Amino acid sequence: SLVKLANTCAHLQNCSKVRVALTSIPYTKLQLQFAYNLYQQGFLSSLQKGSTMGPDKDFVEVTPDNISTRRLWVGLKYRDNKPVLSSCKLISKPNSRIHLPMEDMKKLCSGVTIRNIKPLQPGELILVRAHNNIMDINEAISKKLDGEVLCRVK
Amino acid sequence: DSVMRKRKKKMKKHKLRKRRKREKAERRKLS
Amino acid sequence: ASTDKVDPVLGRADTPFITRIMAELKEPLVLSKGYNIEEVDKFLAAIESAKRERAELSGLVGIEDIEKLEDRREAILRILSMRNSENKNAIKMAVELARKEFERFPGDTGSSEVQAACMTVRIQNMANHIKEHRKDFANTRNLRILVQQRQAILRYLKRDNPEKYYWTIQKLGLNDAAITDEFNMDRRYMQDYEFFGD
Amino acid sequence: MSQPLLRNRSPEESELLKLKRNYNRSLLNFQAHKKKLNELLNLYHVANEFIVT
Amino acid sequence: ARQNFLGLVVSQGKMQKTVKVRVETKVFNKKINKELFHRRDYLVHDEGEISREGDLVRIEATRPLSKRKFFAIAEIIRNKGQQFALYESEAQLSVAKEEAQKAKEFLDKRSVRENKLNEKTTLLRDIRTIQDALSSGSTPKELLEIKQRYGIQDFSQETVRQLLQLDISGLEVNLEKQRSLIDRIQTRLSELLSNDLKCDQFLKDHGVEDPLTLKKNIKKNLLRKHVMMDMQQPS
Amino acid sequence: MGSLSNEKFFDISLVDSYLNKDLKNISNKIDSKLN
Amino acid sequence: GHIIGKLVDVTEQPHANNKGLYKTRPNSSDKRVGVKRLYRPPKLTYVEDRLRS
RNA sequence: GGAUUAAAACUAGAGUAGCGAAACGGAUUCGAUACCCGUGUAGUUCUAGUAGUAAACUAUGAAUACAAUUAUUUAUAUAUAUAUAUAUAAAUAAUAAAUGAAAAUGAAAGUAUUCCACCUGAAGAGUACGUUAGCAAUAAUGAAACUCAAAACAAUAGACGG
Ligand SMILES: [K+]
Ligand SMILES: [K+]
Ligand SMILES: [K+]
Ligand SMILES: [Mg+2]
Ligand SMILES: [Mg+2]
Ligand SMILES: [Mg+2]
Ligand SMILES: [Mg+2]
Ligand SMILES: [Mg+2]
Ligand SMILES: [Mg+2]
Ligand SMILES: [Mg+2]
Ligand SMILES: [Mg+2]
Ligand SMILES: [Mg+2]
Ligand SMILES: [Mg+2]
Ligand SMILES: [Mg+2]
Ligand SMILES: [Mg+2]
Ligand SMILES: [Mg+2]
Ligand SMILES: [Mg+2]
Repeated sequence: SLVKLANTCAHLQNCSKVRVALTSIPYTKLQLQFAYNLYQQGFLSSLQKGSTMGPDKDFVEVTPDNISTRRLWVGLKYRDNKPVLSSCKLISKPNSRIHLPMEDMKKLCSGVTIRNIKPLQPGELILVRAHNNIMDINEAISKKLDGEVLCRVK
Repeated sequence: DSVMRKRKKKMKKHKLRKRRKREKAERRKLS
Repeated sequence: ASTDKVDPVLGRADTPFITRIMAELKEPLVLSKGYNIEEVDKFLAAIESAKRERAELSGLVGIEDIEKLEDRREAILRILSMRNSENKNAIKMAVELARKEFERFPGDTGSSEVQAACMTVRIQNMANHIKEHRKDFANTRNLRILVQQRQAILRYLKRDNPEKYYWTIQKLGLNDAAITDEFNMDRRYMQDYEFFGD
Repeated sequence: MSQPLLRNRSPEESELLKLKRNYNRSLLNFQAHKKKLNELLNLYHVANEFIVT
Repeated sequence: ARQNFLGLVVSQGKMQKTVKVRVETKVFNKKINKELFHRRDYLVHDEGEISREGDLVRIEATRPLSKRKFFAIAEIIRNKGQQFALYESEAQLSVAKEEAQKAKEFLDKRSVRENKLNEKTTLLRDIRTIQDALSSGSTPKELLEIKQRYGIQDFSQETVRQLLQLDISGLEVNLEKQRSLIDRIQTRLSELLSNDLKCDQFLKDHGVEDPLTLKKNIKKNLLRKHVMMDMQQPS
Repeated sequence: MGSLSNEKFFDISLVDSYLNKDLKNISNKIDSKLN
Repeated sequence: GHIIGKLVDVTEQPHANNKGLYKTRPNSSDKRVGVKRLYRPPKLTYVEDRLRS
């Protein structure tokens, strides 16, 4: 769901403004892939599976009995009195989805505004979804993949 | 809009009502 | 004009399901609050029998005259008579009867067919209220929304299980047109189907 | 990441779940039925004070 | 090749051998920068008049067949429209039979109640004669009649107790058996899992081959399937 | 006390023991013990 | 030493409750996020306080 | 699209104490077609309808996810050394952050998402014409020409206030 992803993007911005060290997001494949990309890129300190009440200390298998109570817990980073994850916005919106070929993704990473999408800025992360997998735009260009431009994180 | 500005619309509405009453009267005599 | 004009609120007149449930509520010895006379007669006889047995174990004011025990039964059956209780109790019994005629299994209360049947009972009761309270617009609005809610649940059923859908609407006295077509229960409907009569 | 997101209930787990859920519904129905009979008994004890003739 | 479209039949039975099919195509709207779906209804030739409203069909371009017909039905991808027609006819017959049976069960119940209202005899009085005749020795013909009103040929203290039995009593025992089974299944599996040695033996005894070489989930399900096959099949 | 109660206004325990052959299977048991 | 942030799953409550019913599904409280409890200063309690009073 | 919709008004049949457009009088006044006083008709009331308009206002469309505190009630639940205590929601008040032209908003007028309605200088104008609906009053829809470089909001310091 792009709506759920929009909710998570706004939630992370709200948490950064108040500078909470730990927060939770919905437990879904897309959310987990989204969070994992942020973790590998250094935007998130930690990524743990858990419940509504907090991160799990020991592995708890997820089943239909507890799926409704599952959450993903992420740790936010702050350095030099500044949040590492300052902004998080969707590019492809629920009511206007944007699919780009690899050629247009290369233009976006080169400073060209494609379909009103402002080009990639220094130190910014743009994520792309292709065949239900989320990857960095630079990685999609390396794999010659065409996909939906989901969001941009800075 | 403020009361001051409302008063301009009030005057226009009053004059339209006054003119329609006047027209009605004429129709009665001319009818 | 040859179209099958089925009242979207009350359905076809003389629907066997609607008529039979109504008749069941008006049977001579129907009781309210979940009691059935057969279970109440055995239970009251058991109390007397049980008391005698308890008086033949630790025992050695005689027994009550049978006429007095018959009057205690008459008081219990008058207090629990459906004909002496609120109309809401009768509707509660109808909802149970309707649910059991449509349920897929014991305990099925959320299937679309069961929901539609339970809504039908309340729609029928609410429509009767409106016919006697034609100026009660607050409850007319409730009726409209309830009728539209029944349409929504049945429309989903048609998508999910078409075979059950056609069976359900036939038993409830409705037709596909009554469900699919937009309905506002407006003033033209009240005059074309003579909701209030004359 | 390699862990599956959801593990479907095994057929046996679904059987035990249905047993518990059926029991829960049956117990509540029984307890309400017995409560009603206990109120019918307490009403019989006082029906000698009620007038029908 | 001939241009083929996919669409939903939205009108049928109004024109002879003609149906209206709704085709939706994907287009880009430059103004709003969004890829939209554009809809159009096509008049389509149905040579066999097989299609029905609601069906999903593929239409293929053909020669001009009329002023406005330039496509024909080429295949029924999904036949939901045809299914609707079949289920409606069956419903009328199926419901009529059920309503007839229910109408006959209602009149029968009414007759039984009416018949009982014609018998002034009451359970309490009848149970007060079977308990006085059984304590006094008198055997008026009423008892023989009572032995027919209820079918109780023998008049003993253990016959009035079986005339006044309430269903609630049976429910109370079925509920205890249900609770026992669940409790036993859980305790059994709980204990088995606590002792890996008794678990490995348990599986082998019930016919598992080398249960030792199994996963926690691949083997706990076997234990659960066995514990529920040793407390529900034997009972 | 339940079934074996002395209250004039008893509970359903007494009626349940009657129909369950308990107030009778205990009366005989007590009497047999007295024997 | 009470643990904060731990949710008892239905799998951990196999036995019936004080009402005689089994728990087969999460309740509404279990489905509300409890992040706030992680950040609220814990109320310190002591058994000795009860004896002192 | 449909339904409901204050007050006034209208169509019939009742009712009519008090109040009270209008009208006729008494005062006040330079004058008083007013403010005050009297007599007081419609109306205000009921029954059956028409009509669908209000500063019909929170001048703030609905829905969902989310974000830092306090206080005060309310509800549910829990506990006991039995009346408090501990929890979880709702409401209200004051706020942090954020937002904003500011006044301020404060769980939205914040961070986001989805859908609908609406706006594009003033005046002309919610007017003219046409159309639709209504017994009617009217209601809805709704322009252009000419003219002008205006027009408007928040806030600031004054001046003034019967
Ligand atoms: K032709
Ligand atoms: K009057
Ligand atoms: K709206
Ligand atoms: Mg304005
Ligand atoms: Mg709905
Ligand atoms: Mg008022
Ligand atoms: Mg009149
Ligand atoms: Mg005058
Ligand atoms: Mg004068
Ligand atoms: Mg006056
Ligand atoms: Mg009206
Ligand atoms: Mg007006
Ligand atoms: Mg208006
Ligand atoms: Mg108001
Ligand atoms: Mg709603
Ligand atoms: Mg107008
Ligand atoms: Mg100002």
